[PDB]
Amino acid sequence: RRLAKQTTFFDKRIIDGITNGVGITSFFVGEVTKYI
Amino acid sequence: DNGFWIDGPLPIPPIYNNIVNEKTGTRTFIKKGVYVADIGTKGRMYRVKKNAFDLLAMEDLIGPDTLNYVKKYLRLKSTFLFYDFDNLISAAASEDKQPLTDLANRLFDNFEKLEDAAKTKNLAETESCYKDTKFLLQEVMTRMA
Amino acid sequence: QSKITHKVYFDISVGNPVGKLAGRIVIGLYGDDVPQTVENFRALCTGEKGFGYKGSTFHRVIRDFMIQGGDFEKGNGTGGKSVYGRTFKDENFKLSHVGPGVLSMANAGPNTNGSQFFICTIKTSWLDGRHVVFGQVIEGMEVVKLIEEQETDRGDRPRKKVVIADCGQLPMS
Amino acid sequence: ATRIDYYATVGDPLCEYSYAKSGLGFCDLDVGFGDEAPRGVLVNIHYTARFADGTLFDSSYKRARPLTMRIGVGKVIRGLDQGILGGEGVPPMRVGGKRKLQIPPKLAYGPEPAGCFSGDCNIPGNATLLYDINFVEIYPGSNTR
Amino acid sequence: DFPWLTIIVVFPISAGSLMLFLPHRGNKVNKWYTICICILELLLTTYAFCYNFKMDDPLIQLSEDYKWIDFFDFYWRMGIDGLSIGTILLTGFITTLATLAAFPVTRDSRFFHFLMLAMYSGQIGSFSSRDLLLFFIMWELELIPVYLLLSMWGGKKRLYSATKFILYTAGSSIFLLIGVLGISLYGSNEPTLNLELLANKSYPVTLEILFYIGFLIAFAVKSPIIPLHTWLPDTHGEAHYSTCMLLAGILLKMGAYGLVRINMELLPHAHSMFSPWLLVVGTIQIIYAASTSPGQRNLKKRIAYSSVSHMGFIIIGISSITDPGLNGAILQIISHGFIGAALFFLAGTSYDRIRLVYLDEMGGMAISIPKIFTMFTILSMASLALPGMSGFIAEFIVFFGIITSQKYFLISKIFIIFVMAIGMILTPIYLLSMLRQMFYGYKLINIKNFSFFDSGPRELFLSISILLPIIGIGIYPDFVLSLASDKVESILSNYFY
Amino acid sequence: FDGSFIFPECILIFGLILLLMIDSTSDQKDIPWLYFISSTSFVMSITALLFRWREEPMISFSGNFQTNNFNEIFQFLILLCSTLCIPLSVEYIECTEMAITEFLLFILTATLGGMFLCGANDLITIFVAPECFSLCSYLLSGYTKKDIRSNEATMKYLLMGGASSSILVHGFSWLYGSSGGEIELQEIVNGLINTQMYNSPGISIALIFITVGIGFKLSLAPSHQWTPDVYEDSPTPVVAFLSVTSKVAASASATRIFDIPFYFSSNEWHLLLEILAILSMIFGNLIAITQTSMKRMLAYSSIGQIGYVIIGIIVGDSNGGYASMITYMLFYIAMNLGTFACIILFGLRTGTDNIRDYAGLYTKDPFLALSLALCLLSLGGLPPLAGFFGKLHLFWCGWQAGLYFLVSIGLLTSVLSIYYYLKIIKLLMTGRNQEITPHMRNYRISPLRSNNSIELSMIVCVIASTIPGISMNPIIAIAQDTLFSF
Repeated sequence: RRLAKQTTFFDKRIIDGITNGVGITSFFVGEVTKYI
Repeated sequence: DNGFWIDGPLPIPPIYNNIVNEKTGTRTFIKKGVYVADIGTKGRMYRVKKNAFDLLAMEDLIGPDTLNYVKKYLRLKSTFLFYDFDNLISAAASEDKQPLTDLANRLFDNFEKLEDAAKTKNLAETESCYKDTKFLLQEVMTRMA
Repeated sequence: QSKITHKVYFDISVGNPVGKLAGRIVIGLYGDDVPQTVENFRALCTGEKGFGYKGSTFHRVIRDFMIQGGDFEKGNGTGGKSVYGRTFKDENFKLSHVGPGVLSMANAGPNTNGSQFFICTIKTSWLDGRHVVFGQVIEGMEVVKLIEEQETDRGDRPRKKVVIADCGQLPMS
Repeated sequence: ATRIDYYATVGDPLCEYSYAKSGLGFCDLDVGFGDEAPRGVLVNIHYTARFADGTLFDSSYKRARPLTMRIGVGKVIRGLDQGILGGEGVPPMRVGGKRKLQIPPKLAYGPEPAGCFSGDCNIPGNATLLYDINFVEIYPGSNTR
Repeated sequence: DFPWLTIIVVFPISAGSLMLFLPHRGNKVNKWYTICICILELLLTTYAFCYNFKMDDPLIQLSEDYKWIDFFDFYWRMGIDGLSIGTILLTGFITTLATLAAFPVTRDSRFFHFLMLAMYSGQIGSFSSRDLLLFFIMWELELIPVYLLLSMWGGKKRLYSATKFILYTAGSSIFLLIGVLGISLYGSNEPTLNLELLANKSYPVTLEILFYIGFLIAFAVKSPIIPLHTWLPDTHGEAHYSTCMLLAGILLKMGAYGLVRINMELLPHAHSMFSPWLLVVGTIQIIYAASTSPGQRNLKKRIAYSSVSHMGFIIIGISSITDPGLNGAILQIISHGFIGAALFFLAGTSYDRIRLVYLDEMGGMAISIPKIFTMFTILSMASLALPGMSGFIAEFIVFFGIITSQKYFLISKIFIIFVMAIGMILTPIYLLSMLRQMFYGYKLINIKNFSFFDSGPRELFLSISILLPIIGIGIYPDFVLSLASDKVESILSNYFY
Repeated sequence: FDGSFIFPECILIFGLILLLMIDSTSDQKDIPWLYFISSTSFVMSITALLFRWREEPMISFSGNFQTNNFNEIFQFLILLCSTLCIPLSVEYIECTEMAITEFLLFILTATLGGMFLCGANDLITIFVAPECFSLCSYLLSGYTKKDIRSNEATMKYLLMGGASSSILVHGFSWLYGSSGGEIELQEIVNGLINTQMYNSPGISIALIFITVGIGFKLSLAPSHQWTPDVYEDSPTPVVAFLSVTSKVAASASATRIFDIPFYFSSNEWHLLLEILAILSMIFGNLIAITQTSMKRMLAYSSIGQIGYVIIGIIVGDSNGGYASMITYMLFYIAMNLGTFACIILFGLRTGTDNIRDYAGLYTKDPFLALSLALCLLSLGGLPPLAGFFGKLHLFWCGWQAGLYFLVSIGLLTSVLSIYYYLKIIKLLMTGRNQEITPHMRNYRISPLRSNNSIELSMIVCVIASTIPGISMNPIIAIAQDTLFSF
């Protein structure tokens, strides 16, 4: 159960983190290059 | 050849200097990949009997609109018989070697005829070839036993 | 065919794939009359130098004439710097274009020879003294015809990129 | 002098120059088949231009396109107009034709270093240029103006 | 002879495009119109599969080629393999039962059932096309309709999951386009797109590995490969049951089937380089997606990760250069199609009945919904690789293809089998954790005042209809092996020499 | 001196005389027949161009106009843009109580300037005809006259467009100087070597100034800041007309003044466009994600689409010709004028152009919502629609020629554009009775004149964004026979 919480952490936070960081970074660069 | 997962061609198992082949090519019922277990000469001698008994008891499977499974079981158990005869001939006593490889040749020519009859969905010729190949299957069964 | 000294090969790949290996072009080199050009050509085998013919193209093809190639920096016929710095001279035009299958090195004019060569196909004996002439094909002239018969374009380039896949010193010498 | 813009070509057929009365070293190699070079239209040519010793400095194959020139109306060098059309009865070019030219400096860019961008020049003084014209076609839609 | 596969593929769209306005402003008319169309299409598919499809010949049957665009050499190549007819029948069955399960939808049901029929055409187009660029067309044609029946139907954060899915799948379909562009242009002289003409080419390894990367990044998200798998637990876990039972039922299998078509028999010498690592990836995938599932409080994300886990056996059978391995991969494609379809169906109906999602809440509901309880238990047993169900024979034939592999050696086979069979300890854990959390128990506040409705006859027929092939394939696997095995040899004949 | 090859253009100016005649006699009593004679002038020019299709690429005037098949195609596309946008502004003018007269003049003469710019050959005409276009553009943008935001917008438009043309014509000046004293592009490259200035810094400066002015006139992402400020203020129909028409005419020029007179430096030139192309593919498709307007994000999406077009500009005529670029400009017209027609109808019925007001259109108008969704999906290109297959042809030519970093970035940004297109399609499919606005709640389709001709061009653009992706082989075959651009 500890291993399951650890693995779903690794999935939701720091490998879904990259997949969601692509979009967060695209939003952020869009707003930046919109206001700069 | 890096230990785990040999790569590249994925080679076939070889044919060790035997005349068990056809001489107009190697053979046609050969299944490409089968895990023939390297048991030992008694184990090969018994597994020949078992696969020949299978091919012998494949009598019920034959019929109209069933020849595909006949061809599949044929080429499978004949591939097992091929590699087992290869290891038996290569580990023979050199006095029963020649009759045994002639037996294997006259058995495998008949397996080739049977595969040619079943792959082409020829039922009557399949059975008419199954007659003498059944004679040969009982012959190898009473030889190994 | 005066004293083939060094056999060497570059194997080509016509068409869309890069590693099809459409035959090979085994050539002999007259390493006694022309030391500079033959030593250059042996070096352009990438043996001791990062720059070399490996990956370069045959950037000009003309029917019933010569197939040029041997530029590796560029692909048009500009970057052809030799091993001797950038560009070296011509040497002792003793022999002639014997006809099909020569390895005359390409230069703009006098005393400006680089990396680029051209494989002759038809008897062009009227390049003597202008371009240094050496080398000869000994296996694969039908591959040269296979290069020649390719449909060219406005720029006299082959429509299919005729790339050299490898270029190594053969064990003859 | 310098700035050859190194482009190693193969060479062209040598032939003797049947000189002209205007000093032009004129040399026909392959006579074209088609319409004559018209005075005043855009014509597509290919060429390799060489200095006295034979070094190449400009070529239309270097940029991989025929050169579109308006001949006759002085948009080009007088050597080019007099070696393409012919003023003193020199035969003009046809389409698909080839021709060698030894342009003298009286017709070429004089004793003037034509083209001097930084320190050194594209052409030196008294160059006595050497052109190898390959007339490829007329421009498909062209005017005499 | 006859344009069979074309009237298979275009018929759902060409019959849902008859709903232009169609002034019947209840869900009844279009619901019955589209289930009738789906039944008609399934029957056309079967009459093509029964009386006009030779199951012994491992070649292209019902072939059909037109000329669409001459510049790309882009045809309308259609064709059926032994490894594609099963996925086509599964598409018919699962999408038909999906539009059956979508009977109670009434929001914009005309648009819903039209997009269902669009998916129904696009999936069979992807499975039946023997042209590379057409495979790309029908890959991206099941991208917008799924988006529209995912963002406006089902799921709390449905918009996030839908945009994540569409952008992930498009960002992988561009890799697929890089692959088809590479093969078509830089494939050989006379550039083509017809896979039948294409499967016997050279493709040197320095270019074959590049094509294999370009196609594996494409198929690594559709059959989720664990570096690139995060779209699924958001997409499935926040979708309606009728869409999710084909998102896992048949949409997940393209990518697994694709790794067989355009990777296994088109780029064999590069698959012989890449399958050793796909094996390690799949073995880690089973454990990873079986250990993340106890991590999920949610009910539906648990089954999404379950699908990520059960795709690992297909990855392994594909990377097993064997007849048993690939036959187990195709059999697991079909088996998990049925299983995941019915499991997502039952989870959606359980959410509709209970209106609770997380397993911390939602205690004992077995007495409330006993029919759902027993069907969920039977299908969890089928997900468990339990004998008598197709999951067992799939997740055993893949093992047998490992242990009878000529590519790999014993030092690796031991590790691979060990890490594979830990998966079947961890899979009991999450499946029976789900069962004991959501069904086994007694909640004192739910005694009689709720008295929820049980599984109606429609939903019971859904679950039973998806169960009976699972049982029938567990007791007789050659309902699925026999339609593929010959073709599998036509794959592996390209591998041994 | 019978220059008949310009008959499809002279028709326009002939019709324009008639326009002023209708402005002369009665001065108020001709609302619909004026638009009628204008549209019939457009279609008469079109059929004259189709009648003069089989002629050779003969240069008519004294070295001033080349009526090639390529320039013929681009003149056909400009006339198609004008003919498909001429029924867009039959109601915008009567909405803002402006004069239909002299708006038809500006549209007709901008079409004329684009038609001449496509076939222009002198550096004079590559200056005069773009300036006919640009001056008519500044007039069309500042036409409502209802506020001060649009007035400052179009004044900044005028200033930056004048600076753009001035940079372009400074580059043309350096062409005319470094090339001896030669203009007339086919003779320009001969001039660069008759004077031996082909390898000179002056001609490199000419290339840089010319491509900067073109990127200004093509709104490529470095030189692009004008379109967002000036397409928000200008009225939507002339936004459509000038965006699409200026970009197709400037693509005709960006083929003409680059392939004919600048091929000798075609290495360096390519890099410039490649940079701009990559930038115009990224930032445009990376800006419109985070834009709350609609005309503004449409302008940025248009920037992205032209960034895809520069892929077909970069590839020559041999290794994948200009047919991909031609058919993509065709689909770009067909699937952007439809989007602008839907944005027009949403703004003649609701009033506003903010994007949050589009939420709820599926309930009020299923046909308009379906048309806008299909047009945006064509622009993004998930299923087999026009823009998808156009991008496919572009990336095919790019891969075949060997532009991998153009094609890969274009595909990344195609996904990036799919995002905001579906963000639009989120709104006009969803609805919750409060996420809609009080500008969407009162839509009022039926309080209208009749079934307009706006809807005719809108459904024509929808069909031409849907089926020409399918029916693409005729378009490819009629675009492949433009091999005479040299």
